[PDB]
Amino acid sequence: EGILDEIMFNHARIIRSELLARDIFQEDEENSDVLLFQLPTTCVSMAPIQLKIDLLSGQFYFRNPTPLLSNYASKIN
Amino acid sequence: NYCNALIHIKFSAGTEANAVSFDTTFSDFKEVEDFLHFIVAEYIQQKKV
Repeated sequence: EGILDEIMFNHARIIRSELLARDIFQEDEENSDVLLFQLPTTCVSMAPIQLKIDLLSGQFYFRNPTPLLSNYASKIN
Repeated sequence: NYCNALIHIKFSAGTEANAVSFDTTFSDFKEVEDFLHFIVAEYIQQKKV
């Protein structure tokens, strides 16, 4: 079980590091397993959204996804 | 869906009983606050004219 958990975490970290290398998601200092995506909620607002990786099946998910956000998360999956 | 919040706003200006000035839906509280501020500003302007 520990070996499987280590492999899971390593694969997730490798994918996250590739995404950071592509410089699409900024780095989250508070959480090493949370990716920050910059999106403007309004004309002047410019806010980050937290995307997380499922440790079991590995599909990206949002913290409070809107219907469009959920649809595009499914598209990402 | 027992978890998401949907806010339906119906603002009827003082013109007719059935002439609904605006009828919108919102899923983001930030947009709710923005539209509330806009409605308050519009009402203030109407009171100023």
